[PDB]
Amino acid sequence: PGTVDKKMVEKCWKLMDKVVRLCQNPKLALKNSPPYILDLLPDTYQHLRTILSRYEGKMETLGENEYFRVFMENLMKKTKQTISLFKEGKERMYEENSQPRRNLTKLSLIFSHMLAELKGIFPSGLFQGDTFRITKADAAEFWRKAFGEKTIVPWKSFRQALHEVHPISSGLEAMALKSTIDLTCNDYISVFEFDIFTRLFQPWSSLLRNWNSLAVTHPGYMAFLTYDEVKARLQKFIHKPGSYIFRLSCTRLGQWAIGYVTADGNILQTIPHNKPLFQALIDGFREGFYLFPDGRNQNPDLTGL
Amino acid sequence: LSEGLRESLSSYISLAEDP
Ligand SMILES: [Ca+2]
Repeated sequence: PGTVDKKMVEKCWKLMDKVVRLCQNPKLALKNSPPYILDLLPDTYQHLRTILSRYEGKMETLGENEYFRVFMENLMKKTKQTISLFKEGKERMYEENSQPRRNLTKLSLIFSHMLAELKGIFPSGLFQGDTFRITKADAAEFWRKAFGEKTIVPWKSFRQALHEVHPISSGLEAMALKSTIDLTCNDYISVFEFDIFTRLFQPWSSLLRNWNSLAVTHPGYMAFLTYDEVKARLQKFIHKPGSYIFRLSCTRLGQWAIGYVTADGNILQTIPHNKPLFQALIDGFREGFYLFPDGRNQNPDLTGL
Repeated sequence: LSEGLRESLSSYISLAEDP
């Protein structure tokens, strides 16, 4: 992508304002629960003003940063795509569970991811990407060997390096993996997203193995969901104690959220603190808490520690 | 077997630049 000037930033500002106006329509009924695009876009705008404020005068180094260019390009694409969603989705935008409506929700999730990534690589408006400290040491060593001190890398290169260390069986597996790790949906992989994924499916030594057993084949996996959606889904098993599902939170990237019904029965949530997910699932199953994945009678034996 | 990877894969196919 081309070097970022203040002009293009102002253009993205205009597009974001347009999307905000399109979402401010009264007939849309905005659910305040995340992702809330009417809060996302302004926060992105304000953080962008912070980055520009700290890099005022020295705009030369800010416009040459590879991640900032990729981010601004992605923001351009996503905002423009949202405008197109409203444009070619006339009446259907004013419904429930509609195609452009669900697409708008998904794009909102993307905006949330991009805002989190932006605040992560630019904390307090100052760049902190070439100064990475990935939570998992093994994953950080892999990134250090493969891409060195680069903040972001193209998806193809990441797939190559990952396949060198962790073999990928099929292109389908690579696609599903891509849909899982590429949160900003820009065909790129940042150190931020890499940290999130490797924290999610720890340990590193059996990364793709955990991902196949926790995400791909485990019927309890629900990807990104809202607490209300978890409640509404587990509601069909409020009479079947032990039934559980786990999700990802757009407000808490890198951590799992296990929802389970009790013997009363109430629906409760548990967030493991730097535990491998399968460890918490095994422990919970042996204690009669996590018995039925998505209500299914058979729970996956994850005793492959 | 699949479950919620279906949702993310469907979203990906429907919204990304693809393949
Ligand atoms: Ca990305």
